Amino acid sequence: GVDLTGISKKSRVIRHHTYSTNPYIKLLIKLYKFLAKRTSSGFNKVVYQRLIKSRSNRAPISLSRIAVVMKRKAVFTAKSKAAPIAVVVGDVLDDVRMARIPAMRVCALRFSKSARQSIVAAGGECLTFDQLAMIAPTGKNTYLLRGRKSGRESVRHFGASGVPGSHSKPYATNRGKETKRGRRTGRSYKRKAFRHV
Amino acid sequence: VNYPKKKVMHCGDARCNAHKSFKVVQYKAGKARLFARGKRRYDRKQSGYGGQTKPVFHKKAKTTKKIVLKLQCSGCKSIRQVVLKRTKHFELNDKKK
Amino acid sequence: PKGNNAIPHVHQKKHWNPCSSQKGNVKVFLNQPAQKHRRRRLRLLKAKKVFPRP
Amino acid sequence: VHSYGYKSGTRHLFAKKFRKHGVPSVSTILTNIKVGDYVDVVADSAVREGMPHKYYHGRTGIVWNVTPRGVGVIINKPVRTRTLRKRICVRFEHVRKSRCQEAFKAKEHQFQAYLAAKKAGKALPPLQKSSRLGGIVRPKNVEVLARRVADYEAMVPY
Amino acid sequence: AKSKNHTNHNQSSKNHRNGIKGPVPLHLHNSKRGSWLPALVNARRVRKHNQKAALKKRRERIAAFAAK
RNA sequence: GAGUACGACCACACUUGAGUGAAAACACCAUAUCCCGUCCGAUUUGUGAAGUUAAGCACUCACAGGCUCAGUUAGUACUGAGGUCAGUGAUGACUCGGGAACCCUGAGUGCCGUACUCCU
RNA sequence: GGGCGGCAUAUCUGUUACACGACAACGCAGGUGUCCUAAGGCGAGCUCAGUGGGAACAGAAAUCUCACGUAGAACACAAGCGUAAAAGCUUGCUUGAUUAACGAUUUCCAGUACGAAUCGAGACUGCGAAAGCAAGGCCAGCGAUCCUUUGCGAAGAAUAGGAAAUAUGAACAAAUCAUACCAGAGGUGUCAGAAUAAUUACCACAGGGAUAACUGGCUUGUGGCGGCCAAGCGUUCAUAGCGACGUCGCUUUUUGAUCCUUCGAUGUCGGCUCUUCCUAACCUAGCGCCGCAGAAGACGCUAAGGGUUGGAUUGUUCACC
RNA sequence: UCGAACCACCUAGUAGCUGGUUCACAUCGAAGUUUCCCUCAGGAUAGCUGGUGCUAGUAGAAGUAUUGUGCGGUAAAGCAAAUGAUUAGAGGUCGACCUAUUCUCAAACUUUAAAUGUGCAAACAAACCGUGCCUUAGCCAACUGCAAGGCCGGAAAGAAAAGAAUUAGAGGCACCAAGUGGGCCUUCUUCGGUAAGCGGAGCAGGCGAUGCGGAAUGAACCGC
RNA sequence: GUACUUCUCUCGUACUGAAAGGGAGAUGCAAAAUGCAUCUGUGGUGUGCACACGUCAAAUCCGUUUGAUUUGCCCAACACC
Ligand SMILES: C#CCOc1ccc(C[C@H]2NC[C@H](O)[C@H]2OC(C)=O)cc1
Ligand SMILES: [K+]
Ligand SMILES: [K+]
Ligand SMILES: [K+]
Ligand SMILES: [Mg+2]
Ligand SMILES: [Mg+2]
Ligand SMILES: [Mg+2]
Ligand SMILES: [Mg+2]
Ligand SMILES: [Mg+2]
Ligand SMILES: [Mg+2]
Ligand SMILES: [Mg+2]
Ligand SMILES: [Mg+2]
Ligand SMILES: [Mg+2]
Ligand SMILES: [Mg+2]
Ligand SMILES: [Mg+2]
Ligand SMILES: [Mg+2]
Ligand SMILES: [Mg+2]
Ligand SMILES: [Mg+2]
Ligand SMILES: [Mg+2]
Ligand SMILES: [Mg+2]
Ligand SMILES: [Mg+2]
Ligand SMILES: [Mg+2]
Ligand SMILES: [Mg+2]
Ligand SMILES: [Mg+2]
Ligand SMILES: [Mg+2]
Ligand SMILES: [Mg+2]
Ligand SMILES: [Mg+2]
Ligand SMILES: [Mg+2]
Ligand SMILES: [Mg+2]
Ligand SMILES: [Mg+2]
Ligand SMILES: [Mg+2]
Ligand SMILES: [Mg+2]
Ligand SMILES: [Mg+2]
Ligand SMILES: [Mg+2]
Ligand SMILES: [Mg+2]
Ligand SMILES: [Mg+2]
Ligand SMILES: [Mg+2]
Ligand SMILES: [Mg+2]
Ligand SMILES: [Mg+2]
Ligand SMILES: [Mg+2]
Ligand SMILES: [Mg+2]
Ligand SMILES: [Mg+2]
Ligand SMILES: [Mg+2]
Ligand SMILES: [Mg+2]
Ligand SMILES: [Mg+2]
Ligand SMILES: [Mg+2]
Ligand SMILES: [Mg+2]
Ligand SMILES: [Mg+2]
Ligand SMILES: [Mg+2]
Ligand SMILES: [Mg+2]
Ligand SMILES: [Mg+2]
Ligand SMILES: [Mg+2]
Ligand SMILES: [Mg+2]
Ligand SMILES: [Mg+2]
Ligand SMILES: [Mg+2]
Ligand code: NA
Ligand SMILES: [Zn+2]
Repeated sequence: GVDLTGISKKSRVIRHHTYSTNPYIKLLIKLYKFLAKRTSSGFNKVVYQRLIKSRSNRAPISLSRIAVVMKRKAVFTAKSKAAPIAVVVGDVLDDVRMARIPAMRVCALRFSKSARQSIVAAGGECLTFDQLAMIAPTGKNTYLLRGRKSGRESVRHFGASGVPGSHSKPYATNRGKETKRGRRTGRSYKRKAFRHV
Repeated sequence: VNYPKKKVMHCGDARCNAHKSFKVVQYKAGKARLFARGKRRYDRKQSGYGGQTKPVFHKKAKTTKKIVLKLQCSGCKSIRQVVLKRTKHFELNDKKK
Repeated sequence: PKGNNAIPHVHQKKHWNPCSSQKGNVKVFLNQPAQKHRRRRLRLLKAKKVFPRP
Repeated sequence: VHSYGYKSGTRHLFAKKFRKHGVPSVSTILTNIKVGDYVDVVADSAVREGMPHKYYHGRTGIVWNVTPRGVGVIINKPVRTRTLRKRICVRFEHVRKSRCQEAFKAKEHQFQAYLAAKKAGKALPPLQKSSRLGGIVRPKNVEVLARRVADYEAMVPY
Repeated sequence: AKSKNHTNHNQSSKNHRNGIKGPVPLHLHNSKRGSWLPALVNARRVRKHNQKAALKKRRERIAAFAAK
């Protein structure tokens, strides 16, 4: 025998196939699996990994977020160079809080109907991942983007709300209930809002 | 325990903001009202058949009570309550030993 | 163990379930399509009787 | 029987050394403690104000807070499967400046001095040679190592 | 019927299976909350000015890049 | 080579006897109207300068007691790891490592700062 | 086992505890539910316990005086630690034992409360010439929800709820009344907190060999049986016979200790009957030795082949005749 | 059928207790411990375990060393050192009392004091250098001095040489949950007990959950 | 069953307070007890995929790839404000 204590703890949960039943997702995975192994680009490898990911791990992105980070890169970019193609492995959703956006080329798995209308009306173009593979096979001049997930309600519930320093929402259908003892100093004690780590 | 009849302490009222002489009086609980909300609920619960509807405490263990003092500022007439440690014999004595 | 869950208030502590010893207290809607057809049939029958009144 | 109070089992821990009793000296009072310093948390039994708990006695940590009479020290403490960074509040008399980085600080300063000397035509000190190498040995005196009869009679008392 | 009162047997083995994790580094979770207030208040004034300096500095860099 | 004031470390600086002490200090010392405090100008406080190194103080001495650093005690006591080692056992030795303490004995008997002053 | 007892039920000191921390027992030795307007705070002076010398009545011990005195005293109460121009004693003035914007932390620990602490920021102060020192007496001395009860939201200003006027009783106003928000107090000692007397042999159920009573098993304190040494006893003479003070064993025919097996069951004492086995040998076969004349006996060795009774009383085993 | 008859019903009454619980292979794989509970045959709660992953694949690594730098009062030793215990002479009618030492000791005694341990550090968000620059209602009588947050530069055996580390050395972050919460045996340490295949602990291995090869035979011994 | 419809209802886009009741952008200029101006914009800082500029090392079938690193922007996240 060989002493291999805790060797199984070194292994990691790595998925190679997708759980998706979408045939067009499988076509994209087939296309970008080929590109991630026959090209040297790091963009194709990252895109291929994100196509295998679950829906929860492909958070959607707002149109205002794309335009903001595009402007942060538009400055400090030479006028000779064209703007990169924004690529997100996920959904692009419209944002009613920002009406005036520049013309951008956006590639995404799915566009909401309003988001596609807003991109086109600004002079931009909504791209498709098989179109991207033909104009940027190695991902040259692209802006890979991810949607936000820290604001999800599931994340806001994670952890115990009764321990000091915690601010997670409890699981409760009634908002008025679960507010008296343990939440106010007058009723026995209050859960401490801050704790040094 | 012997306690002075007058105490000079800080009066936090906006018209004093200084150390003033306070008259010392032991706190005594007031009478239970008949029309306090909990009393009204208790009387409604106790009516009719069913006997004693609430617990009645019996296993007394303490032999003392915490001492509470009502201190009244001479000028503002406001009252402040302070808590002393438990004692078996609390006495207000101006005569220093 | 229990874990972090909502405190349940599902009620259902009465004799609602029909079984032996309990008639139950339930109401299903398996007759909903048939009653919907009947109501439309009755409305069309009534219009013929009161014709030409609205 | 046995109890677990704040100062339980500290009969020898919180005691002065023999003939070394007394309150802290002036040099302790004049010592400057800054945020980010390394300090050893050694309780002074003659100052029964702001003493650390007996666990933190003999632990070295990093100062995170300085207050008119007190020092905030972050101390690692293993609990079950992890180590927590515990912040303790003590008076200044219970902390000593730690020399735990003295060898590392000297190593850095030697490198700077060597670099400056090498930069501008100075003679570097000669490199020390290993003592484990071979060589010829000329013995001035040679003695016989043996067990004698006298050795056996010398270990018998009475 | 009496049972065992207490033992620490197997506990160190359990605590080392997923190992005893090291402490968080000093540069993380270095909150100043609860520290000496007079120094905390003064540090906030400097940090507020530093943010204003950072905002202005990016404005100069953007103009300088557009200058060429 | 010394003194004074403030000191750092806090006996190699302490304790007991004995001797010596330039200068300038320090100190004993004189006194009680005022400031002040006491049973008592003893201590303390004020005002002084006639006297004295007699004490304090500083040095030096002692096969001095302590204390400090070494050596011995001693690779001893103890101890981490090992044996299908010895022994009925009590226990012990062995192998790879670590390693004391008192007694006893040798040497030593403060040191380092800031300011002012004497020697000058 | 349970019961009775006690409390190891909440909690403090020393030790067990194996020189970080942590560690059990109905382990060991002791504590806690209080006490204190000072026994809290501060400043200043002083030095304690004990000795030795001396002083009318005065002595072992009354008070006065001089030396010595590292704490050998004291600091409410257990213990440890700490402390000498103090942390002890005396004294003078005091209320830092108040308030303290939900600051942070430690101990227990799930890194939750509670109780105790620690480091702070603000107000008003007490002492001090001042640096400073104090928000109790360092470390044990205490309490959730609901309910009850108390304090705080003074008066006067605002053309409009504002930077600053507590709120509600939901059609609207006034005055009561009742609520609400914040901080305490009345208590749970089974001390993270039900409101609780017996009996059952007339008894019942679910279970437990997690747990007693009976057989076995481990142990052998106790019981029983023996050795070794040799003070004495034996007129004399330690050892014919035996053997104090000690010490080393064996046995499982006594009791105790334990709780491994059995609680969906291993039929409980005694006797009767019948067989077999052991030897630490009563008789029977040999043989030594003697305080061995004989007779009768004592002690010892080899040997379990053979034998080891009839009755009164008692259920008895034992016991006694 | 009687210390509360019989018949039907509520009633499939409740049971922390006893019994049962139906196919295969594969990848992983425990716990009998903590805290709270009218809690002790049971639960919650951490820990151990699986699944799902997330994140820039050597990153904030380590049940191990070395070198520096801290902590300690057990083994030992000592009583000719404090606190307790204690035998005997000697030196200053009998003794007492002093002075010196001497026979023997301590879980709740110690001057001293290990071995084994235990905390921290050993250059990539860091540290070092330029009285370089900005800011502050911070400190100081002020200041170019200290404190703090930054900015701009410089240098960086990326850590030499002296025995001068090594790694089957991808670090961090989550989510959802199961069983378990009767243990037992050995090595050293160790408490009660005359002792026990007895009761109770510390460290670490092991059985439980595991066979195989050996000690004839044996859950735990030896080897593996 | 399938096809069709809803000025509704519900869960969210806003949360706080016991309630009366209030109710969240950035930058600049400035300090008005409701201050002004502008609207293509991550509030700031540290660590941070890809991508873009380079710059080294190794290997190349000489086309490149495969590691490291500088600078810019940094997505998602984490930590201080
Ligand atoms: C009263 C009394 C003491 O005497 C006894 C006598 C018999 C028993 C029965 C047990 N003997 C072994 C098994 O455990 C049980 O067997 C059975 C058939 O139940 C218990 C105690
Ligand atoms: K208001
Ligand atoms: K049975
Ligand atoms: K015979
Ligand atoms: Mg959100
Ligand atoms: Mg679990
Ligand atoms: Mg559980
Ligand atoms: Mg859940
Ligand atoms: Mg029926
Ligand atoms: Mg100890
Ligand atoms: Mg100690
Ligand atoms: Mg047992
Ligand atoms: Mg148990
Ligand atoms: Mg003189
Ligand atoms: Mg003289
Ligand atoms: Mg230890
Ligand atoms: Mg310990
Ligand atoms: Mg006093
Ligand atoms: Mg004093
Ligand atoms: Mg508390
Ligand atoms: Mg207390
Ligand atoms: Mg105090
Ligand atoms: Mg006091
Ligand atoms: Mg106290
Ligand atoms: Mg105090
Ligand atoms: Mg209590
Ligand atoms: Mg309890
Ligand atoms: Mg009868
Ligand atoms: Mg059974
Ligand atoms: Mg049993
Ligand atoms: Mg039997
Ligand atoms: Mg026996
Ligand atoms: Mg027996
Ligand atoms: Mg039994
Ligand atoms: Mg039977
Ligand atoms: Mg059976
Ligand atoms: Mg039978
Ligand atoms: Mg025989
Ligand atoms: Mg025979
Ligand atoms: Mg026979
Ligand atoms: Mg009948
Ligand atoms: Mg149960
Ligand atoms: Mg079963
Ligand atoms: Mg496996
Ligand atoms: Mg039990
Ligand atoms: Mg069970
Ligand atoms: Mg069971
Ligand atoms: Mg010993
Ligand atoms: Mg010794
Ligand atoms: Mg002694
Ligand atoms: Mg000891
Ligand atoms: Mg490696
Ligand atoms: Mg058990
Ligand atoms: Mg919301
Ligand atoms: Mg509202
Ligand atoms: Na089992
Ligand atoms: Zn007043």
